Amino acid sequence: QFNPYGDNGGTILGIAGEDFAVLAGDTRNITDYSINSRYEPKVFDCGDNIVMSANGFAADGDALVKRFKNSVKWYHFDHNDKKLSINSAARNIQHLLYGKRFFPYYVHTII
Amino acid sequence: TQQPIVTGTSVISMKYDNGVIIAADNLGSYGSLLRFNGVERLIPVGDNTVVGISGDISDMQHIERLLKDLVTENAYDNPLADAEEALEPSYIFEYLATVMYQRRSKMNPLWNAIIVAGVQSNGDQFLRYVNLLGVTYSSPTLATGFGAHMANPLLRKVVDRESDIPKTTVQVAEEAIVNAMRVLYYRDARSSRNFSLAIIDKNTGLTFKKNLQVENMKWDFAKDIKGYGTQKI
Amino acid sequence: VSTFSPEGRLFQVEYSLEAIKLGSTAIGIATKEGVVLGVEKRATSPLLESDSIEKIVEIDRHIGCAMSGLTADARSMIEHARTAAVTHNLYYDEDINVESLTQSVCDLALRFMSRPFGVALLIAGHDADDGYQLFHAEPSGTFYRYNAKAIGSGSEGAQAELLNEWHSSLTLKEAELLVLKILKQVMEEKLDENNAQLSCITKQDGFKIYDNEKTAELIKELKEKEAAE
Amino acid sequence: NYDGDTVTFSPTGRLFQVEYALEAIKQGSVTVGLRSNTHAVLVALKRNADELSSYQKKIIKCDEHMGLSLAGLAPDARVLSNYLRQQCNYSSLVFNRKLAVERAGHLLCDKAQKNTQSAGGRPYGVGLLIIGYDKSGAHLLEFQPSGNVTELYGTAIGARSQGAKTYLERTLDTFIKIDGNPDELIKAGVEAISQSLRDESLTVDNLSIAIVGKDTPFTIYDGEAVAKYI
Amino acid sequence: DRHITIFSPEGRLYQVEYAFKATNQTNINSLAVRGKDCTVVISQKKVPDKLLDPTTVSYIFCISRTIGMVVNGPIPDARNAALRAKAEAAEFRYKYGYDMPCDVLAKRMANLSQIYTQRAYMRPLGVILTFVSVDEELGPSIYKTDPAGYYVGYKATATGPKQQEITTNLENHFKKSKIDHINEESWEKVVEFAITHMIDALGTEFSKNDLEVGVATKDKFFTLSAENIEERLVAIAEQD
Amino acid sequence: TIFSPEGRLYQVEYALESISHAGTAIGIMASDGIVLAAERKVTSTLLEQDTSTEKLYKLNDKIAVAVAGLTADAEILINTARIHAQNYLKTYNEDIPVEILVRRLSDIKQGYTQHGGLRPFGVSFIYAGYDDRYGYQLYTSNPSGNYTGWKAISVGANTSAAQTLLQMDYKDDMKVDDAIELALKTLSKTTDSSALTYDRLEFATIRKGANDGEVYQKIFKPQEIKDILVKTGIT
Amino acid sequence: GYDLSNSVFSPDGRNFQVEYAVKAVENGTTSIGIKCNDGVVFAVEKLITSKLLVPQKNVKIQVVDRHIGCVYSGLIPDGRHLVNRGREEAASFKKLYKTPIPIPAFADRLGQYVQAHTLYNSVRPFGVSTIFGGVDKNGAHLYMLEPSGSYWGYKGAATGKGRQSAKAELEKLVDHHPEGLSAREAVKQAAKIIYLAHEDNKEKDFELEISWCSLSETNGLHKFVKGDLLQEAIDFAQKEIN
Amino acid sequence: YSFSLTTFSPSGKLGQIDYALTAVKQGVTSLGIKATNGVVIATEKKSSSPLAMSETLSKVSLLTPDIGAVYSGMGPDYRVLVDKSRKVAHTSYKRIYGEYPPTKLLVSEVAKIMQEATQSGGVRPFGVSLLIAGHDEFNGFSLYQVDPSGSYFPWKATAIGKGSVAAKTFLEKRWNDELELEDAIHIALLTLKESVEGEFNGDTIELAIIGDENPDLLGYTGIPTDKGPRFRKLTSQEINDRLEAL
Amino acid sequence: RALSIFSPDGHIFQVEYALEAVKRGTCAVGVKGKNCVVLGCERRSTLKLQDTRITPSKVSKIDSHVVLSFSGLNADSRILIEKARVEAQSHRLTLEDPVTVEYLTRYVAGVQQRYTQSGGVRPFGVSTLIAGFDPRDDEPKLYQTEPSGIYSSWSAQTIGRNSKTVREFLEKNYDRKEPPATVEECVKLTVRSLLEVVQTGAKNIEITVVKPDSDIVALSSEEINQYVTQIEQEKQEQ
Ligand SMILES: [Mg+2]
Ligand SMILES: [Mg+2]
Ligand SMILES: [Mg+2]
Ligand SMILES: [Mg+2]
Repeated sequence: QFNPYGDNGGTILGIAGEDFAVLAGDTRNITDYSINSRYEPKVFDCGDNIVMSANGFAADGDALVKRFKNSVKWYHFDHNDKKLSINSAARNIQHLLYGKRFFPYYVHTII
Repeated sequence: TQQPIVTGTSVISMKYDNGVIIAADNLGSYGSLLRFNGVERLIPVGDNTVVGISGDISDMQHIERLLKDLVTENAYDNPLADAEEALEPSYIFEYLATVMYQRRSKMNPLWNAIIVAGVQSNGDQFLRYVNLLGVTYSSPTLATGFGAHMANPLLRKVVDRESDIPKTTVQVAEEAIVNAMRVLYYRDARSSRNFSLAIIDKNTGLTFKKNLQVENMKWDFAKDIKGYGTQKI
Repeated sequence: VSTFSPEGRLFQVEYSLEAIKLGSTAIGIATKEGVVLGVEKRATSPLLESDSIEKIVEIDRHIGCAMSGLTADARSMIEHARTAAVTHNLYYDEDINVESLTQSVCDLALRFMSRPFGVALLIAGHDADDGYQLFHAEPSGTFYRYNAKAIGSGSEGAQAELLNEWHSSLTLKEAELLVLKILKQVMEEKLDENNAQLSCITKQDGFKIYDNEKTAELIKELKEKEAAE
Repeated sequence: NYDGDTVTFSPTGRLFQVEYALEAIKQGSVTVGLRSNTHAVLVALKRNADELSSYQKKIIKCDEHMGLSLAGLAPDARVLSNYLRQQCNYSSLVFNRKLAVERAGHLLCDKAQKNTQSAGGRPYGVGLLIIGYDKSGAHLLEFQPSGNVTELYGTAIGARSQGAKTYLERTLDTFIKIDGNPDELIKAGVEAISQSLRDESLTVDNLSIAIVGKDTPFTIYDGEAVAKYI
Repeated sequence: DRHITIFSPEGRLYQVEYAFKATNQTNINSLAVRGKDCTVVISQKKVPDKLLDPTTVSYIFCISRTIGMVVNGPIPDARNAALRAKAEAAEFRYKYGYDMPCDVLAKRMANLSQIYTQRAYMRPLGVILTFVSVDEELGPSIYKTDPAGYYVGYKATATGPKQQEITTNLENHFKKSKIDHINEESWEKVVEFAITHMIDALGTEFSKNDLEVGVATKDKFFTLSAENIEERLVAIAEQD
Repeated sequence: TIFSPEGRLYQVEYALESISHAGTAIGIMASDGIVLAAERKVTSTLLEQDTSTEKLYKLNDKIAVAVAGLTADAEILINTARIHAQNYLKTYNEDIPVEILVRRLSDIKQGYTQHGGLRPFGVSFIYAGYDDRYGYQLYTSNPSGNYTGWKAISVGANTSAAQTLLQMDYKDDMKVDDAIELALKTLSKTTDSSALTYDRLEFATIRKGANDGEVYQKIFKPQEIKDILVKTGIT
Repeated sequence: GYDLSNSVFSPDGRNFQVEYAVKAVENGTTSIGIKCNDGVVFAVEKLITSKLLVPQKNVKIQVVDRHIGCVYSGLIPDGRHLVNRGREEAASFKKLYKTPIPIPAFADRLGQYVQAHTLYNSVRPFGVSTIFGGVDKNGAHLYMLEPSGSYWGYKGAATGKGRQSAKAELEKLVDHHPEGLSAREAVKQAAKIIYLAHEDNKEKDFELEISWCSLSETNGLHKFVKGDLLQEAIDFAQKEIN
Repeated sequence: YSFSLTTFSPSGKLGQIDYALTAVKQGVTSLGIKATNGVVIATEKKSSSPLAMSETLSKVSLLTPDIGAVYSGMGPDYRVLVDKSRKVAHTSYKRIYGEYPPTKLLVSEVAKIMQEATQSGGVRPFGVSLLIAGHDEFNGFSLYQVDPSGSYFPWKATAIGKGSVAAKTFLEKRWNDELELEDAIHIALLTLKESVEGEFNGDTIELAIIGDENPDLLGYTGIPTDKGPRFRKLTSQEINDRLEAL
Repeated sequence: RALSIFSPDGHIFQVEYALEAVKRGTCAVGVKGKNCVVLGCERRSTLKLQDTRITPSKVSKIDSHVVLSFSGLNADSRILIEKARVEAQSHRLTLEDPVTVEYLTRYVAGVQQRYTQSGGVRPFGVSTLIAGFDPRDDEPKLYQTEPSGIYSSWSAQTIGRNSKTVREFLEKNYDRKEPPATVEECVKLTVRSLLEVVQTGAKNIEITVVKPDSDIVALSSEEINQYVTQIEQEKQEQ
């Protein structure tokens, strides 16, 4: 049978300081016991001073990041160029994820 | 939800200083039966892009058709459909990546692994992989199937990192690719002696080579090998 | 229903606007201390219980609106506005921008249902990016921001009086009196607490409809201020 | 008797409902477009209903490299620019490709066309000026609700458009050469828009400006930011 | 009441009447006759414009291997009827395992026309269709349908502006001959008869480019070339 | 389906008008039963009156209707009424109360009144039925979707004439045989024809048989009408 | 008003909405096609409304698939709608049958679609007349399609305001070249005929556009005539107009 | 076009049904006579030209092996109703009960189809009147007339179209409840002679009977419970035989 | 197909003409006491020989605590009453509370409004009076809806033919300061007001009393006839 999921490895880490935050990732991408790439970034600047990473099944992670970056674009279009606050990003990401509750994005997301 | 029937094996590729090289053999297997020997799995799109495909051949032929339509449609109402608004390697890839991920999302995949090799109009080498799950990645070398396991190790000895690319000439790169193809014919039971290779160079453009053969094969030592342990004659 | 005149206006939209001119007056004034909305009740009879006349409604804590015209047509707009403000809060953990809410109602308006709406709306609110705001939403699907505006049967007269009286430092209390005043002038009946209704939205307290006792006190204060010259 | 619907030709082969839709433009506040080889500019005088009212927004961003100005029914500009946002968005997501301005043109023409051919619907009642910077440089486009689109060095639409269209028709050789100079293209735009004024001296609320170019993403300038151009 | 296919106080359908009028717009006449074991259709061919490619100007259509059709009416409507009948004849074959007979296809197109007669949103087609074949059950066959939804089979028939003259000419040949067909073995002589009787009744002579001929035999319908038509014209020019 | 400036429904008014030309039908409600009588408009010697049915239809075992208006429109509505009865019986294991069936039919008519752009049915009904809640019941419905209940009523041609007579001769404590008589007399004086014969009549009764405890529906045969004509002195 | 709806036949068997559509065509810019010995050439008249139009930029000839040219006079948007549908129709033929669509086949596809819009009173006919063609497996073909859906094959064809001038010129070519005509020649001849036909419209100045599809000059692909060869033809037309 | 094209006028008339009846009025005359052991339906085969083939047109059609129909008014309208009627005899009846419907119920269904065309959106009423003759085990022989309104009624004898008025009259004189079928055929032939103008022979006259069971028209032997069709179209030769003995 | 459209003066004619059918409808009135609401309706005169046992009276129960009366097209009213009854049960089912009278009014008003702006439907030829008591509350309730979908509450109100007249009566006779503190003097005011238009009749006037906690009783011909007598006496005593 076709398995719609895979696992591309990697690991991500986020730390909040008083007036900064870091989000870090390794750049390695793997399938089973092979290396696909030694440099395939998976932490992204999303506009409005938000960084995002969606780690696990890279195909799913990419879809989600794409859909969120696009979310931000349309937020500017629909709300007179307003800056998307990090809490508002979070809630929006909840809805992206939950919309797929019965066929989920296999990723751990940090912003 | 399906199963691959007629199949193609490794597609391998690497970037060198002035472009990218991609190769793939000319076989279409039917399980263990080596059924079709004249199968082109490198698909040129314009004068700047080659798309190399492994996996299910029927799905491959579907992807061919899509790429020909992509060219036709791009020319519609486009005076510069072949200048500035000509199709780029990046565009062809993002198109296929999208399709692949949509098809897996509908539980009906195109049973393939695809490498898109080419040169962008600003001279940048383009090399990126996408498969039946919609997973995509880029590297200075890329290979699918057995190529992943055997060709990558050999090709990475020429280009281990990004900074190695300006150091690598067409001659060195083509030599590495030809050698890896020999190894694959040694160790891949679904491989073939005949293959195709294509170079896309920012100066020379696209050179497409058909009917190559693996040559300079070491078999001679076989005569000395008798039995499986104790047998002397 | 979707026909152009040779002047390039939409018959049904223009006639819709005529229906609005037949409606009770509604006035809004936007200050830096709040935005005031006032309306003319216009009971068709003394037996009608005037407190059952809902022509100023809450949309969200930070957004109110007054209507004028065929007011029955406004239920589905108010509903749509409420849903849109609440949904936005659900999807984004924040208050909808006033302009965005107005745009959404205007979007609904565009959707030519057999005919246009026979009602105009004054949408007043506050938000952090653009402060206090007033909007007029026509059944055309167009909306306009105003420092001050009046809609319904007394509008032409009222708009002129608003032209005179409005300045960019009107206190909220000043503005309330102005609404009462201009309503007193344009209403057929004598303005009292039972046939006129005041409301405001302040950042600190949101949208509040004034109760009759609080409105009466303002009517009284208005009469006394005018009997000086 | 022939102006009932768009599904009807007159005996002389005219479509009156389309012609009448074209008329709604002539009531729209004036707007001007013009381009050199490195930039494209929109200048749109906004109209106010009352002296207490906004001078309604006439410029809508479509992508980082594309946008438009409207004259006529604002709701219709919203339907069409929205469709343009989607179409530009689709080009990015699916092909990683910025949408060609010409290609936007053909898409609008086709959207407008359908509305000139089926019962129950009505032609769009808004004219649009479309600027963009793409892979072949700067571009200005004029859209008419009839579904006709044209590529121009400069133009104007709305009330008394003819004044600015005349000024630009002569200034052609002066502005087409304003390469690498942004502020001087906006100047030329503003200098063009006034040849169609009558009402007054264009004020800090009167004016709306939009620029896109070589290293300039499409940005709208309003108020305090446009003061230096009056 | 004169725009859509509702009844008029006299119980009439003006649109259908007007559709019959349109069938004459091209100012062409056709005729069909039956041989012993063939069926022939002749139609005038008029290429006014010198700019036209004459080979593309035709009003005869191969519907299936065995069935041909000639239309009297404007070409857009004629082609629309040809496509539908082609489509219909292929379907019949797939669903039923034998070739659609000529009269069944006639009946089917008739019923389609009848619908435009009855439903307001569809105008009738301004055409008359003559279907010809050698049927495997019935023999040489001619069936003709009009915009009313009417159809019937004919011994012979004619259609167009001078319909009536051709028809009576033909009735007259049959009164005398006492048979219901052209008693000739080869299709070449049946075509020759058909042309002769069209000459005798239009008061006109034909060159090779003024006609169009379709023949139906057992298991084939074909149209003649200008050259085969010339050979026909030569042979009549030794009788008449 | 539109309003006049006066607040009337064009197509409905015009449908009532259509009905006013249809053969007359009369319903009379007795103490121990109900009579249905109806006059066949347009007859001939050759029209087969034996195996015929055009104005009196069985809906159910406990309910019958008399029709004035377009016969074919009526069959449509009779058929859906028969089905509604059966759905009720399937659902509840009880025969449908007369009112409920009548309300349903009226609702269907009202529909054409208010939406869809289709012409109303050109039909009025008299309903005769029995149920265990209200016993004997007489109802009437017309194209407006309106329904009302009656002690006696008439529909179709000459209702003003027939109505006056019934009002004149009806009494609450009547018996079924008298109602049969009253029905025939009333049709006898409102006929647009020479004299009332058997071949121009349909006749039905609903009676709670004295020997049993259950209700019987009788649709009179041609010979049975002919007979009931002699007794009452119309020969 | 036997004209207030489409699917209505007038009492003389004509369709009144179609015949008004023709008026809109006659009202349009003139365009032509010339069949040559192994190809087809297309040309059109582009009215320079104003100095501000960017020259060579508002292209009006359109390719369908890779081997078919389309040009039209009338309501430009109606022409585009038709070409879009022509393209869907060509894709669906290729997808199913592999071979690119034969010109006769493509002609009937448009025919039928156009004809459909003369059948229902809720749709209006197309306000264009379209000239199109190309090279398929057996020859070059040229067609013209009228708002009724009527189409035929042509040696030469013209539509729009300058149509009779053009039609006369074309007739002179047909008569004086029974032998045939080279793609190269037809290109110049097209340029001439457009210039000549611009006389029935000589108020606004105009820009010329030509395209062609020839077996030996383009391998049987549709291409626009550009630079050198375009200028050569503009020159040839300028010369032989005096 | 989703609204009814047949509406009520202020006089309460339904215009389109009236106009349909007028079209029926212009139609060629057709008749039916019910005997004690049969029913006969008959009409004239108005050849539009002598080149047309008379036989190739069914004016009298078999609906089921025991039910026939004939018409007056618009031929093409009739032809689609015959098709829809045959199909409904199967979908609404034989596929449910494994026997063909009784005459009155088939007639009922046809009437339904015609009523619907009187009321559905975008359509005009059928411009025909049908005479439907048949037999079934429980009702015996019957004859019914169906009109554009969807109204139907049973007749002992009747006639429709052009010369109906006179023919109804002529039948009224000749009909008794004791007629044998051969007598009804003869009477039918007489009535038809009055309405017809030109030639009057077996090739201008179409007649069918609903009579006894015809075992030799069955197609197979073996099942004695099946006896075969009661409907029979008379041949051109069979009509002429009865004409010479006028 | 849009039937309810605007006219140049800004009027929806179909909505307007619907009001005319209400005007043509038999009269209905409601007045609300200190602890009651009373509803009264006149009876028609097209024919008389009817069976009153079975024929639907003019006041419909919606839930056990809410009633609805109407003037206008009888057939249109059934449809609104059905939908109201369905909503009443649906509100209980999802909110575990019966409808407030105001909520049931807003619902019905909404339905009427909806039919003023949908293709292919004509507005309701109906105006309603809707009366009752909120659950666990004693303050009386009375509301009016009209074909446009407007609604509001009334100390007292009348609709239908000659409502013009009877509104005049109530406007001077109903004292807001002193609502008819008895069920009795509430029926009295309701009978007086109907008498002005009815032209004497016991089988003409019908009355229904609604008290708190689902207490709703129809009166009898004779029970009303008692009020008929005492009112015609006190007027003839002057
Ligand atoms: Mg926020
Ligand atoms: Mg029709
Ligand atoms: Mg039509
Ligand atoms: Mg011409």
